[PDB]
Amino acid sequence: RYSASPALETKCAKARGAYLRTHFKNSREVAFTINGMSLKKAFIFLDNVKEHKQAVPFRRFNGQARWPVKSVKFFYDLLKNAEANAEAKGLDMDKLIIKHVQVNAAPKQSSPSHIEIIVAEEEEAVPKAN
Amino acid sequence: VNIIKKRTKPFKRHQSDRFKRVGESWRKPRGIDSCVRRRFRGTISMPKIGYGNNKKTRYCMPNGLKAFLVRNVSDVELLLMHNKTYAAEIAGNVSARKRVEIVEKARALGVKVTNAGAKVRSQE
Amino acid sequence: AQGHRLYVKAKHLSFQRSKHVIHPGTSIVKIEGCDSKEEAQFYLGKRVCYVYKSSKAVRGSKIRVIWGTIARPHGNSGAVRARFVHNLPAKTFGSSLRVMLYPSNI
Amino acid sequence: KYYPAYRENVPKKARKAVRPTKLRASLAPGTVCILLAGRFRGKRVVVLSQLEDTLVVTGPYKVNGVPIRRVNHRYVIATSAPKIDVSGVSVEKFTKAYFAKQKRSGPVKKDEAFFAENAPKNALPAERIADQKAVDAKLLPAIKAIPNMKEYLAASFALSNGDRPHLMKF
Amino acid sequence: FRKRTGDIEVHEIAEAAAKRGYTDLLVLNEDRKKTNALTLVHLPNGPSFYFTLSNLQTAKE
Amino acid sequence: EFQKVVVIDAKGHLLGRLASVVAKQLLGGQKVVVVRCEELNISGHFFRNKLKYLAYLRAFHFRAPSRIFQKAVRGMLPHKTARGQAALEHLQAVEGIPPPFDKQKRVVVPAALRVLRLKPGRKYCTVGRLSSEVGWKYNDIVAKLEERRKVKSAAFYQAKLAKQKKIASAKEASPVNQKLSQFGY
RNA sequence: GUACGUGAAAUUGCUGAAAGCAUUGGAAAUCAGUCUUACCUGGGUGAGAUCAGUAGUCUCUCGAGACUAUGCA
RNA sequence: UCUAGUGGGCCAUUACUGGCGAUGCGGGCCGAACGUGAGGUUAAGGUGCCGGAAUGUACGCU
RNA sequence: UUGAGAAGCUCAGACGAGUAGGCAGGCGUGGAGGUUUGUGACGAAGCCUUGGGCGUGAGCCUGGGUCGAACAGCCUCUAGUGCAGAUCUUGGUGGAAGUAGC
RNA sequence: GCGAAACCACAGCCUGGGGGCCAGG
RNA sequence: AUAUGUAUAAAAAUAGAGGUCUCUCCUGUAUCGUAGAAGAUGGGCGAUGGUUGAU
Repeated sequence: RYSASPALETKCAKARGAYLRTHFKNSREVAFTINGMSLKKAFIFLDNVKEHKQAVPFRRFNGQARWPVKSVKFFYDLLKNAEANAEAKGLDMDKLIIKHVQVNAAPKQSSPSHIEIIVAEEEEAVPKAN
Repeated sequence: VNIIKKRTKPFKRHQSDRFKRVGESWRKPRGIDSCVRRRFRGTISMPKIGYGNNKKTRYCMPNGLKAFLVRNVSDVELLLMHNKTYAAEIAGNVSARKRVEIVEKARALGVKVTNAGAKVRSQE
Repeated sequence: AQGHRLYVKAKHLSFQRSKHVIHPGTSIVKIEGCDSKEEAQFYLGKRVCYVYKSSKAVRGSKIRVIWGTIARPHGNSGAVRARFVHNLPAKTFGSSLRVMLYPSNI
Repeated sequence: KYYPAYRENVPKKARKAVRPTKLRASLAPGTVCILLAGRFRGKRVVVLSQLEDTLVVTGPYKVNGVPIRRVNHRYVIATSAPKIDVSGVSVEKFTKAYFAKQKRSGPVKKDEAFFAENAPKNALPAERIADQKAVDAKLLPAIKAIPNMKEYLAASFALSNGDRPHLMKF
Repeated sequence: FRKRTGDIEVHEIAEAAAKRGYTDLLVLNEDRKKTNALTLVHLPNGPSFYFTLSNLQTAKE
Repeated sequence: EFQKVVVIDAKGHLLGRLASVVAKQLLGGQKVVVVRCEELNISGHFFRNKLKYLAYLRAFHFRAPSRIFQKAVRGMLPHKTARGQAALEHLQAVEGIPPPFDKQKRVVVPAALRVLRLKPGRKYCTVGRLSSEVGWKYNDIVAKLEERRKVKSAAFYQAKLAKQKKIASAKEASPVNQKLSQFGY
């Protein structure tokens, strides 16, 4: 099961990767950075980090900013998968917001990580008829 | 008589909070330098016989009755003459077939059941 | 001026205590205008209460009351000992209590 | 169902006989007492008679609007105001049953208890109003003749800064 | 919404509500502090349906 | 009798006695303001407190008389506890008399007054002069501001007394005051 | 869902809320259980049975249980 | 009759005597020998504030 | 007056630190015999739980969640029966640390 | 990009009196 | 640039001040406000009052 359900099924898409050969600590900081963004902005941010434009800040494992290429490569593909899952699910692509991106450790085989991403549509409030 | 309890807190073991390997069941402190065994100030209490409750209201639930664990219908019929003194309690391993039969019988007998709403639904 | 008050203002001083051991079960209350243990004999047995605010609408009100009773004088300077149905919180030291006039004998 | 089914611990014979209650000395009938608790706190009320435990007191209803009510002698301040002539009004009718509350009943059937629109109101019957008016008639001349009684009873008792009850003499 | 009181029964409320102008009676059954069922009867003798509610969420939740 | 806010004129009061009175009030939930803290008095000759302070100078070293009194109260409170820190925030010790406080009644503490506690002829020091010698440099302006406030307050008292004359004369004019004067009023 | 029965603890991530060992209580969150329907008394209407100024069957030991008829004072 | 454990030392007054040691509690050696509690009253020490309790009364020195 | 589990019930009074050491009564686990017309796919056992209860305690009972095949009380029998530590053994996992470093 | 290891009761402001106790900063 | 009436204002001295040669202090236990279905609905008499909300 996915850890969090921050939306409804008709208005969300998920993509995940298990036992990914990367580093758990670097992935956690990248995941913390892109959490809460929009799919269009996150794609721009990950490409910027790749082409030495912006650096991923380190908050818990600072020992500051850096440009982890392996971590962003995994998150770029996972978000592309989640975007594609939104196409097949008939979702709109303008309100797509990364609602819950989480990174968990994997069986030591190194420090592999499990990554899950859930992208939802921007919740809106309709005007009250009064 | 009212059901007076001298103490309501559990007698936690010393340093059961410090360590997860150390359980919270009471163990007398066998140590010879133990400050808490020495009953200093602020040290947590130790089971003494003086906390023992009144022999007249020992084993009594707050409603003045005593729990009598029951496994079938034949057990609740033993409590016919002690319904002001005892309460039936259905065991956790009794199925929902029997639980209904236990509860229905005990209702006519005027016996309180502590867990009569378990494993069942209402239809009315 | 406005009136409608039938109580004597009092302060929750502290608990009954020695130098290092405290007893929350009895509280020390200073009453307005009572400055000796002879005058404190008047207020014995009166009902003292602590009134405070809350957030839940218990029976449609934000008010909450802890009742009590004056038990005996304390010291020489008009302090009294008050027993409350629930022991007063330690955060209410110096708070304002209300010493009603009932039960009355004068 | 009559032969006992249980141990039936019969209570040992308690030796607590019921003796008449000795009230205060200052709670003589006709005195003006300040009500301390209840909805009518702070009202000044004339005492009529001394019941077994309480005082049957009432404010002249045309003065302060305090009807005929019981009050415990522990929730009244007995003042030294001059007493009101109350010997002219019968008071023997005010008994325990007179002040008792309506015994629970409300004869109902199992179709109106659901869809609960049958509850009457407990409006005070006429004879209670008539007794109150009769008492007012027998009390008003006594309070009118002596000055300041009418304004005193229509007033309310309330403390202010500088008022110390342990030293004020009521 | 009439709070259910006393010894009245669903077959008795239906008759009572039928003469009082009601046309459908819903009975929310709970036990153990959870609303698990809902029976509705079409007044006066219409078909009666028995449902078991689940995943009951309030507006706060 | 206690209320929520009191203003205390610190002139003629001893430092320790007034602080101990103030500290007990603060722990009782009473907000206390002390004004004219530079008129506080200390028992003993000037040099004695002077050598006490310079020994203290030999921790933050504060020279203002208002903060000299504040330290005195602070040592008399449980400052290490949340209760004591709450009490300390209820105390506003100021030098001179701020305009927000010169229009309000100011009480004095008889148990702390120097006249009622010091034998006549006993040498005594003033906190204001002691502070002005250890580094405080505002007593000129504080004294000058005191004269202006005292002059303005004196005019107010004269206006109040003049208005009081009319009502005082009209008191005995009405025969009711003598009709039932037997009540003692 | 083969990294597959159950799946504990140490441990890690995310979300939510709060804050920056014992005693006693406050606030917040939560929870336990809690009764009305019965007793007595009176009458009306019918019902029957252990009732019949009543007849039979079976099992035990005159009458003790179980019955099947028939009546309802 | 048997049958386990020990045959250390330290402190203080006058080798003796106690006390510590297997002993927590109030005060800071003095007081006090401990089941769980309610209430009352005290010992030692205390009552300006921290701190529960007289910024008591009276006589004096600084 | 029913209050004989005579191993029961009932009356009274005193007493309560405790190392070594002695005595007694109890709680728990694996297996054995007997027993409960015992529990169990309408859910056994286990595990989780700011749900409740009992016992001074060792501990026991229970609600809910999870689970899926066996289990328990009582009377005796028996023992490879109770852990916080032995720089204990084995396994698992941390902070050090994304540090030293390549 | 890869990536340890030893070690770890618990943790880390000073002064005085008897690294947490007492009173202060 | 954008909280139960929350009432009370002279100075300085205790071996002297204030007010008009005279008077007062010796604490505020005083002074101001204090009755109303938590403050209702009307009438008369006497002064130009008092309390206020909004400009």
